[PDB]
Amino acid sequence: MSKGEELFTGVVPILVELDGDVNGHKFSVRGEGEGDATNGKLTLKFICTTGKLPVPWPTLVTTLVQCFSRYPDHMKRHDFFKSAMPEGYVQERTISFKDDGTYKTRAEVKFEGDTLVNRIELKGIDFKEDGNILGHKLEYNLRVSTPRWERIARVLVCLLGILLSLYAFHVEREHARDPSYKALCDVSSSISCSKVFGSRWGRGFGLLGSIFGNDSALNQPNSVYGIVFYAFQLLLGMTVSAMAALILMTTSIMSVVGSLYLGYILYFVLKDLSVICVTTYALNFILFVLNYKRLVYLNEANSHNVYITADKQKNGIKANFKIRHNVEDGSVQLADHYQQNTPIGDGPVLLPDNHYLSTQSVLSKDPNEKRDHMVLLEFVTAAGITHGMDELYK
Repeated sequence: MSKGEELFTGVVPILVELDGDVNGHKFSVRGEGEGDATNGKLTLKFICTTGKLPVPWPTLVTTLVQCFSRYPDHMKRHDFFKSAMPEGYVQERTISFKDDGTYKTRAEVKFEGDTLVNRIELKGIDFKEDGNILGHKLEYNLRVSTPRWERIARVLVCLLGILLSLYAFHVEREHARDPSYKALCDVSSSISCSKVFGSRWGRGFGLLGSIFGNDSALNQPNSVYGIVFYAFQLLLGMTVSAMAALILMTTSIMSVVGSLYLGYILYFVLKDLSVICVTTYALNFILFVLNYKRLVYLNEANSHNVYITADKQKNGIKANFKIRHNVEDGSVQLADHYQQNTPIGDGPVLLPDNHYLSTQSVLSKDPNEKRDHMVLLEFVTAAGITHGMDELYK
């Protein structure tokens, strides 16, 4: 509902110039690219023109054009950023890092010809020398994720289980051709792989084969279900969703209960030892631990939400939020963001109602690029105000 929104009905080129001074370490960044507000899409490439960057790139994303956010149809009325165009607006921000220094940024975002320009000035103080920032101890992404442990461990445990399932599959496929065949885990009686894999409990867990038949494709050797379990847990573990919580939790419950059941078979009815099956029980225990830890790690206390509220005293807007960067050691670095924006001109702007912007960031690297740089893809949307029931009829 602005006259500046009409300047965003298509693809707009974007220039970004930053001159920063962090505890004496001085640098300058220049990033160029384009933005399509119609889809909230941003495609930018940033380079440090002064050689090496003294800070982790993720700590500058929030600082390096919310006027490219795709607003829903009914929320156009609350799009302050577009309204301040072409004359532009000043965006000021303070970023406080827990147990570390503080950034102060003043940026002017305005139209120069066809180009949307963002000229930034940054000064950071009170940073530690061996800290996470000036120590470059931050991962390269803006993800709301669990640390490198548990992720590496999930993929590791899943792959180990998959390989053990393949080996069990082959052992069973050969005990069916020649019962007299020593697998690497057949050391004697009481300790045999083939005894458990050739058992009635080796196909379909001993059950389900008497309900569909011993010839149906559903009565596969348990190692097939194992492969599917570990592989699916992997593919869904990459994703971070509550749906994933449901799926993985049901599968984990079934895994642990069936593990104790098959172990009961091992110790009691079969009176035999299988270190591979015990290993699988351990793997299952781990996967339950991971699903549980992730369930409690879904706390509120992917994309990040920045909550915009009006600022009438300033004829502008305010925002305040938190970015959570992941440290490689396993800890978390909290950056509290404190933002305020005011138009540069004396023209009329949109004072919005409370809402927020969902921001989805993806960082990458250009392989044929020797300078220090960052490739940034972003998707920003407006939300927090639902379209009301349509009543005006009759």
